[PDB]
Amino acid sequence: KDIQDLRTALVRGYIDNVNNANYGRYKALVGAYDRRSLLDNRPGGVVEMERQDAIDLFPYHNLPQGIDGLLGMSEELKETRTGVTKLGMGINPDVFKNDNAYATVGLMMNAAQNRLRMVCRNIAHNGMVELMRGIYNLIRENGEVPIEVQTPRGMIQVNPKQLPARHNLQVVVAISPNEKAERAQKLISLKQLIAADAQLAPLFGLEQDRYMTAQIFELMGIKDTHKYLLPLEQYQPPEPSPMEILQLE
Amino acid sequence: PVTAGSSSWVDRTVWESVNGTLQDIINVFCSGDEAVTFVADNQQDSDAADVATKLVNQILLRDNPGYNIISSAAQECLVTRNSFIKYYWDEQTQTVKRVKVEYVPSEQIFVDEHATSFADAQYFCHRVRRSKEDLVAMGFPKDEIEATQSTVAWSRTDWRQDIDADIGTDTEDIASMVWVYEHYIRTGVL
Amino acid sequence: EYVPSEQIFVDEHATSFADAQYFCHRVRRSKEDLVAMGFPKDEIEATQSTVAWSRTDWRQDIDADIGTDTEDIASMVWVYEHYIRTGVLDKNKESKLYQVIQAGEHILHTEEVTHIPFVTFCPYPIPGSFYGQSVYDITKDIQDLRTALVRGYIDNVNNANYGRYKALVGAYDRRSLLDNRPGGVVEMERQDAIDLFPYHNLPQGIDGLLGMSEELKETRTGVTKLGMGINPDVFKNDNAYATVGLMMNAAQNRLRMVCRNIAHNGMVELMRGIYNLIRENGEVPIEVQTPRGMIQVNPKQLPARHNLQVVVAISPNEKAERAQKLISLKQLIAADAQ
Amino acid sequence: KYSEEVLDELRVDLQRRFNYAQGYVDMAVKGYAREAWEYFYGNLPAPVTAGSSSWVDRTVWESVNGTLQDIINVFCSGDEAVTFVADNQQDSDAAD
Repeated sequence: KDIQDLRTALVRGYIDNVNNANYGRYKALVGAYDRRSLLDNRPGGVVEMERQDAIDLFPYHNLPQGIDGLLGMSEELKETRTGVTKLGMGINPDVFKNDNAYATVGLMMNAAQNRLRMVCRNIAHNGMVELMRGIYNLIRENGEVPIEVQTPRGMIQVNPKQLPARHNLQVVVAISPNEKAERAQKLISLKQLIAADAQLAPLFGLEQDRYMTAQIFELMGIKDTHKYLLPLEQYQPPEPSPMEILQLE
Repeated sequence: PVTAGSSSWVDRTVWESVNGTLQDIINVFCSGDEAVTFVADNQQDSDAADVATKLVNQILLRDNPGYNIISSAAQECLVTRNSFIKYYWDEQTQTVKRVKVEYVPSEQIFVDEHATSFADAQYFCHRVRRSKEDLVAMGFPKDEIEATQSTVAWSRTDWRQDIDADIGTDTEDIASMVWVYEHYIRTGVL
Repeated sequence: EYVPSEQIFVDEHATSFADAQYFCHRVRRSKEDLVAMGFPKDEIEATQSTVAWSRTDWRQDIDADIGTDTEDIASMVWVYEHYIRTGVLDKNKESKLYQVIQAGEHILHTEEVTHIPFVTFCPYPIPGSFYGQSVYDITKDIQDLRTALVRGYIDNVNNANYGRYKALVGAYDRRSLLDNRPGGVVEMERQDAIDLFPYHNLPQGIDGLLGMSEELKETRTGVTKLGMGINPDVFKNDNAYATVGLMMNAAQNRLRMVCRNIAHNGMVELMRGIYNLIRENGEVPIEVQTPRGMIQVNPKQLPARHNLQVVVAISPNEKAERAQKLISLKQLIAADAQ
Repeated sequence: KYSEEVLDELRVDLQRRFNYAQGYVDMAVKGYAREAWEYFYGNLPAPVTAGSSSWVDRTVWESVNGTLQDIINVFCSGDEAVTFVADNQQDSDAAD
């Protein structure tokens, strides 16, 4: 508001400073008008007799010099204080979580960007987490809703009380849309890690590997049973080949 | 304008800044597919965290217009100095129970002067618009003929819709909308 | 079908379809449909919206005589659809929402529905109101002013084009002066009898005002003369082209914000409404590949909206991208022999 | 299915509600919409006088087109409008 009013005033001033200048009135003497010719606007023909100096452009006050400076000061004050830049970049959730995510190019050291991120973080901490905790308490303190568990391919009625309290739950907001894909990468990376060490191989059985692959697919390939992939329920051990049998014999 | 000759040109500076901030606000919160994802601090309750995350996301984003609520809260708070969001146990009746989340304009909120937060608030009032059907379900079943700053503020907010206006529905109608008061009071009524 | 806003009526106390207590719509339906629902023996049943629509284009007038005879069974008539939340039955009963299709002093049809099909687009939505802002609500302020200035500018040149010559009375030499042939003017009698008529110079502030208006339009409207558009890929994730096209431009961010508001308010609502409509009625089969035939999947068998996420603004090439993932996934499943 | 008295009461209520809604919408939206459309084609700000020869600046139209091109490039550019994605593998097939 403090920026607005002032600016408007100046702008109004500016407008009239032009509007009046648009009239372009011509000052003239009394006895040297030559009204018939002067009124006519046809190209050329004015009879400017009687000293040849009977008409002159009416002087107009020049635009005040400070108007441009005041406008620039107001604009920069708005940019630095409000936090909005004409050609500045926005804040993605990824940079919001960590401003150094794009440290290679987009260090995001801009004061306006930092102020905007600060106010966004204040909104998130004050409002979002409180709302989520309130909803969690409301659902946890009443209602009977089941959950579709995959192991039996059915619905299990989990009592609301069975859910843990807020003391043991951390709430996170402002998650990037592509974060899921990122998680997938981690999983495969983790897979490689657990593939590197053979000590953990006995624990990492077929079911765990299939579950990890299914999680990766759900991250990208929502549907998995559509093709060669076979659910572990219908899987059966392969029949031994004659070659190994005869080798054992 | 002070005078016709001046022809004052109002500079839309507040609107520009508000929109510039709100676009980033929505790009940070509502941009993600899911609102939040609870993460358990212990592996024992890790499974329960996923179920709670799915339930809250379904309740907020899909079951209710989460985007509209968030946008309304963002636009109004920046200019109105505060926005409020309410969640209730809707019990519409095939009787169903839902977690109804709605944005409450600041024009319909009243708090005491000595309160600085909801935790220490000693009195919180709210004027809600509820159909006479709900009232009949809780009191005066035989009587249903029970017929300013907030209204002026809301009218000035848009200038198109006047909250205190006659929609046209007959007052005797069972679905007529009436103003009720919800009061959360910390007092020894006993 | 797209319903122009000129044929929509809502009550003042409603801010959204969910809480709307009355929604009316004037539709143009042929008399054939009316005969199918009422007054079979009578078919001779013969302003702001019309004016607004005429002013929208100035070519087509909705309230105009096409020429078809009124008695014709295919003549078009104005019917009214009303979704009303009222206790038409005993008020003690729940305020069920009823859809009523009526003609002139005739209620053709009445039914009970729990979802208004209409889906609205609200660019720059106004919180706590059924109608949002619009481009005209902003650009108009820029337009008028600019036009005025431009008009000024034009005359400032137009008059200057005349180039009138001021001259004394007794030193005209009309015969020579009028002649425009190269050279020959007899400018006798003090040699100063003709001089270019002074003209006011162009005001200095015009250029500054025009520049201020242009930059204000660029920053506020969100449209840049040489700026780049927003592809669906960048719309989903602004960091997709973070290598070069970080898309930090304020105008681009505002445009993406309004586009996202339109998507969330309109697109997903329309898709959910269509899904409910198909899921609540109709018998459509599906071409399943395993038997190379058609399986009649009942509409109820489809899951509810609670377990379905809707995504819009998908890039045309996304399919190709998916293919890559698949082959990548293939390699992964090729790596592990377990 | 309903008595004629019920139909008459419904007609009266519907007519009054329609009158109120029409008044409200005419006051609020359509009044501004008509002038917005007139400005879109640059026909409302007519010249004050013949000598002035006002040149209407098509600013609203330019901004509207600039926004609409991006809007269509974001939504209609893709071959398919939307693609429902199921949250559970059990109903993944139904989503397609």
